[PDB]
Amino acid sequence: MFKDGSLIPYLTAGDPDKQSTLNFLLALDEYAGAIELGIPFSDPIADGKTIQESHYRALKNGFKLREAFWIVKEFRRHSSTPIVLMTYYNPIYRAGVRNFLAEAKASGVDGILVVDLPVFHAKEFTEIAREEGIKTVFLAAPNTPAERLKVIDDMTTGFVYLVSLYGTEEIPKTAYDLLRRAKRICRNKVAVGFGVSKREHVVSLLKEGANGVVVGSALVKIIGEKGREATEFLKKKVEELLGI
Repeated sequence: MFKDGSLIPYLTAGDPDKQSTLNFLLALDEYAGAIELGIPFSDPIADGKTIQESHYRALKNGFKLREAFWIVKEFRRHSSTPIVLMTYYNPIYRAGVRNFLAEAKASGVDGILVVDLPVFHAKEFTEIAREEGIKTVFLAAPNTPAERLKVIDDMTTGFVYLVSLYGTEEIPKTAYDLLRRAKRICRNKVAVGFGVSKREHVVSLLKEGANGVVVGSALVKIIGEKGREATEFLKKKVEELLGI
Protein backbone atom coordinates (compact mmCIF):
# COMPACT_ATOMS: atom_id res chain seq x y z
CA MET A 1 0.00 0.00 0.00
CA PHE A 2 3.11 2.13 0.30
CA LYS A 3 6.53 2.54 -1.36
CA ASP A 4 9.43 0.31 -0.31
CA GLY A 5 11.61 2.05 2.26
CA SER A 6 8.57 3.79 3.73
CA LEU A 7 8.43 5.20 7.24
CA ILE A 8 4.86 4.73 8.53
CA PRO A 9 3.70 7.00 11.35
CA TYR A 10 1.12 5.64 13.81
CA LEU A 11 -0.91 8.09 15.89
CA THR A 12 -3.81 7.57 18.26
CA ALA A 13 -6.91 9.56 17.33
CA GLY A 14 -7.90 12.16 19.93
CA ASP A 15 -4.51 12.19 21.67
CA PRO A 16 -4.77 14.88 23.01
CA ASP A 17 -7.61 15.89 20.67
CA LYS A 18 -8.78 15.32 17.10
CA GLN A 19 -7.49 18.76 16.15
CA SER A 20 -3.97 18.11 17.32
CA THR A 21 -4.11 14.71 15.66
CA LEU A 22 -4.85 16.39 12.34
CA ASN A 23 -1.99 18.84 12.90
CA PHE A 24 0.45 16.01 13.63
CA LEU A 25 -0.61 14.11 10.50
CA LEU A 26 -0.20 17.17 8.28
CA ALA A 27 3.19 17.84 9.85
CA LEU A 28 4.53 14.30 9.31
CA ASP A 29 2.95 13.69 5.93
CA GLU A 30 6.04 14.81 3.99
CA TYR A 31 8.05 11.97 5.58
CA ALA A 32 5.33 9.33 5.43
CA GLY A 33 4.82 6.58 2.88
CA ALA A 34 1.61 5.70 4.68
CA ILE A 35 -0.14 6.43 7.96
CA GLU A 36 -1.74 4.31 10.70
CA LEU A 37 -4.51 6.02 12.65
CA GLY A 38 -5.52 4.27 15.85
CA ILE A 39 -8.98 4.29 17.35
CA PRO A 40 -8.79 4.41 21.14
CA PHE A 41 -10.44 1.48 22.94
CA SER A 42 -11.17 0.82 26.62
CA ASP A 43 -9.34 -2.53 26.64
CA PRO A 44 -6.23 -2.18 24.41
CA ILE A 45 -4.76 -5.46 25.69
CA ALA A 46 -2.70 -6.01 22.56
CA ASP A 47 -0.73 -2.76 22.80
CA GLY A 48 2.44 -1.92 24.66
CA LYS A 49 2.51 0.48 27.62
CA THR A 50 3.11 3.65 25.59
CA ILE A 51 0.26 3.12 23.15
CA GLN A 52 -2.05 1.87 25.89
CA GLU A 53 -1.74 5.20 27.72
CA SER A 54 -2.49 7.20 24.57
CA HIS A 55 -5.73 5.20 24.37
CA TYR A 56 -6.56 6.18 27.94
CA ARG A 57 -5.71 9.85 27.30
CA ALA A 58 -7.78 10.06 24.12
CA LEU A 59 -10.76 8.47 25.84
CA LYS A 60 -10.43 10.58 29.00
CA ASN A 61 -10.54 13.74 26.87
CA GLY A 62 -13.77 12.24 25.60
CA PHE A 63 -12.95 10.85 22.16
CA LYS A 64 -15.77 9.29 20.16
CA LEU A 65 -15.49 6.71 17.37
CA ARG A 66 -16.59 8.77 14.36
CA GLU A 67 -14.28 11.58 15.43
CA ALA A 68 -11.74 9.46 13.51
CA PHE A 69 -13.49 9.95 10.17
CA TRP A 70 -13.37 13.69 10.80
CA ILE A 71 -9.58 13.49 11.09
CA VAL A 72 -9.30 11.46 7.88
CA LYS A 73 -11.79 13.52 5.85
CA GLU A 74 -10.02 16.77 6.80
CA PHE A 75 -6.61 15.22 6.18
CA ARG A 76 -7.83 14.13 2.75
CA ARG A 77 -8.51 17.73 1.77
CA HIS A 78 -4.73 18.14 1.86
CA SER A 79 -3.14 14.72 1.27
CA SER A 80 -3.69 11.47 -0.62
CA THR A 81 -1.21 9.50 1.52
CA PRO A 82 -2.51 5.98 2.14
CA ILE A 83 -4.33 5.75 5.45
CA VAL A 84 -4.81 2.60 7.49
CA LEU A 85 -7.30 2.61 10.34
CA MET A 86 -6.27 0.44 13.31
CA THR A 87 -8.97 -0.73 15.75
CA TYR A 88 -10.26 -3.40 18.08
CA TYR A 89 -13.19 -5.51 16.90
CA ASN A 90 -15.64 -4.43 19.63
CA PRO A 91 -16.24 -0.88 18.26
CA ILE A 92 -16.87 -2.26 14.77
CA TYR A 93 -18.97 -5.28 15.71
CA ARG A 94 -21.15 -3.03 17.85
CA ALA A 95 -21.37 -0.37 15.14
CA GLY A 96 -22.14 -2.72 12.25
CA VAL A 97 -19.23 -4.07 10.20
CA ARG A 98 -20.28 -3.15 6.65
CA ASN A 99 -21.66 0.18 7.90
CA PHE A 100 -18.35 1.07 9.53
CA LEU A 101 -16.26 -0.01 6.54
CA ALA A 102 -18.53 1.99 4.21
CA GLU A 103 -18.34 5.14 6.32
CA ALA A 104 -14.56 4.74 6.62
CA LYS A 105 -14.33 4.35 2.84
CA ALA A 106 -16.25 7.60 2.40
CA SER A 107 -14.05 9.42 4.91
CA GLY A 108 -11.08 8.43 2.74
CA VAL A 109 -9.67 5.36 4.50
CA ASP A 110 -7.81 2.91 2.24
CA GLY A 111 -7.25 -0.06 4.54
CA ILE A 112 -8.18 -1.46 7.92
CA LEU A 113 -6.46 -3.41 10.66
CA VAL A 114 -8.58 -5.15 13.30
CA VAL A 115 -6.18 -6.21 16.05
CA ASP A 116 -8.43 -8.88 17.58
CA LEU A 117 -10.53 -10.11 14.64
CA PRO A 118 -12.00 -13.51 15.62
CA VAL A 119 -10.79 -16.16 13.17
CA PHE A 120 -14.45 -17.25 13.21
CA HIS A 121 -15.19 -13.97 11.42
CA ALA A 122 -12.03 -13.37 9.37
CA LYS A 123 -13.48 -14.61 6.05
CA GLU A 124 -16.75 -12.68 6.16
CA PHE A 125 -14.82 -9.62 7.26
CA THR A 126 -12.36 -9.80 4.36
CA GLU A 127 -15.19 -10.21 1.84
CA ILE A 128 -17.26 -7.30 3.18
CA ALA A 129 -14.08 -5.21 3.15
CA ARG A 130 -13.50 -6.10 -0.49
CA GLU A 131 -17.10 -5.20 -1.36
CA GLU A 132 -16.73 -1.85 0.44
CA GLY A 133 -13.40 -1.03 -1.19
CA ILE A 134 -11.23 -1.30 1.92
CA LYS A 135 -7.91 -3.16 1.80
CA THR A 136 -7.14 -5.52 4.67
CA VAL A 137 -4.18 -5.55 7.01
CA PHE A 138 -3.43 -8.51 9.25
CA LEU A 139 -1.12 -8.80 12.20
CA ALA A 140 1.42 -11.48 13.07
CA ALA A 141 3.59 -11.78 16.17
CA PRO A 142 6.86 -13.62 16.94
CA ASN A 143 4.72 -16.60 17.91
CA THR A 144 2.90 -16.81 14.57
CA PRO A 145 4.01 -20.01 12.78
CA ALA A 146 4.81 -20.50 9.09
CA GLU A 147 1.39 -22.04 8.36
CA ARG A 148 -0.50 -19.13 9.91
CA LEU A 149 1.63 -16.60 8.04
CA LYS A 150 0.58 -18.21 4.80
CA VAL A 151 -3.11 -18.03 5.68
CA ILE A 152 -2.63 -14.44 6.80
CA ASP A 153 -0.83 -13.46 3.59
CA ASP A 154 -3.61 -15.07 1.52
CA MET A 155 -6.39 -12.93 3.12
CA THR A 156 -4.29 -9.77 3.14
CA THR A 157 -5.00 -7.24 0.41
CA GLY A 158 -3.23 -4.22 1.94
CA PHE A 159 -0.12 -5.47 3.70
CA VAL A 160 1.04 -7.77 6.48
CA TYR A 161 1.91 -5.97 9.73
CA LEU A 162 4.53 -7.57 11.95
CA VAL A 163 4.72 -6.60 15.60
CA SER A 164 6.88 -7.29 18.61
CA LEU A 165 5.47 -6.82 22.11
CA TYR A 166 8.98 -7.39 23.48
CA GLY A 167 9.88 -3.72 23.28
CA THR A 168 13.66 -3.30 23.37
CA GLU A 169 17.40 -0.62 23.38
CA GLU A 170 17.92 -3.26 20.70
CA ILE A 171 15.49 -5.00 18.37
CA PRO A 172 15.04 -8.53 19.78
CA LYS A 173 16.31 -11.52 17.78
CA THR A 174 12.82 -12.94 17.97
CA ALA A 175 11.57 -9.90 16.02
CA TYR A 176 14.24 -10.20 13.31
CA ASP A 177 13.40 -13.90 13.12
CA LEU A 178 9.74 -13.03 12.49
CA LEU A 179 10.68 -10.62 9.66
CA ARG A 180 12.99 -13.20 8.11
CA ARG A 181 10.27 -15.87 8.24
CA ALA A 182 7.63 -13.45 6.94
CA LYS A 183 9.81 -12.59 3.94
CA ARG A 184 10.27 -16.19 2.80
CA ILE A 185 6.49 -16.56 2.79
CA CYS A 186 4.65 -13.30 2.13
CA ARG A 187 3.80 -12.09 -1.36
CA ASN A 188 2.18 -8.99 0.15
CA LYS A 189 4.46 -6.22 1.38
CA VAL A 190 5.30 -6.25 5.07
CA ALA A 191 5.70 -3.35 7.50
CA VAL A 192 7.19 -3.71 10.97
CA GLY A 193 6.09 -2.36 14.34
CA PHE A 194 8.97 -3.37 16.60
CA GLY A 195 9.16 -0.21 18.71
CA VAL A 196 12.01 1.47 16.85
CA SER A 197 13.59 4.53 18.42
CA LYS A 198 17.02 4.88 16.83
CA ARG A 199 18.32 5.51 13.31
CA GLU A 200 20.15 2.16 13.34
CA HIS A 201 16.78 0.44 13.94
CA VAL A 202 15.31 1.93 10.77
CA VAL A 203 18.43 1.22 8.70
CA SER A 204 18.68 -2.33 9.98
CA LEU A 205 15.03 -3.32 9.59
CA LEU A 206 14.87 -1.88 6.06
CA LYS A 207 18.08 -3.67 5.15
CA GLU A 208 16.66 -6.90 6.54
CA GLY A 209 13.65 -6.92 4.22
CA ALA A 210 11.05 -4.67 5.82
CA ASN A 211 9.11 -2.94 3.03
CA GLY A 212 8.12 -0.26 5.51
CA VAL A 213 8.85 0.66 9.12
CA VAL A 214 6.04 1.79 11.40
CA VAL A 215 6.86 4.49 13.95
CA GLY A 216 4.34 4.73 16.77
CA SER A 217 5.68 4.41 20.31
CA ALA A 218 8.46 6.90 19.65
CA LEU A 219 5.89 9.43 18.44
CA VAL A 220 3.19 8.70 21.02
CA LYS A 221 5.78 9.03 23.76
CA ILE A 222 6.47 12.60 22.62
CA ILE A 223 2.76 13.38 22.23
CA GLY A 224 1.93 12.27 25.77
CA GLU A 225 4.76 14.50 26.89
CA LYS A 226 4.25 17.66 24.81
CA GLY A 227 0.48 17.56 24.25
CA ARG A 228 -0.70 19.91 21.48
CA GLU A 229 2.82 21.34 21.18
CA ALA A 230 4.35 18.02 20.15
CA THR A 231 4.39 18.87 16.43
CA GLU A 232 7.93 20.14 15.84
CA PHE A 233 9.33 17.54 18.23
CA LEU A 234 7.72 14.81 16.16
CA LYS A 235 9.29 16.26 13.01
CA LYS A 236 12.74 16.03 14.58
CA LYS A 237 12.30 12.47 15.84
CA VAL A 238 11.17 11.41 12.35
CA GLU A 239 14.09 13.23 10.73
CA GLU A 240 16.48 11.58 13.18
CA LEU A 241 15.00 8.17 12.37
CA LEU A 242 15.37 9.07 8.70
CA GLY A 243 18.92 10.30 9.02
CA ILE A 244 17.98 13.81 7.85
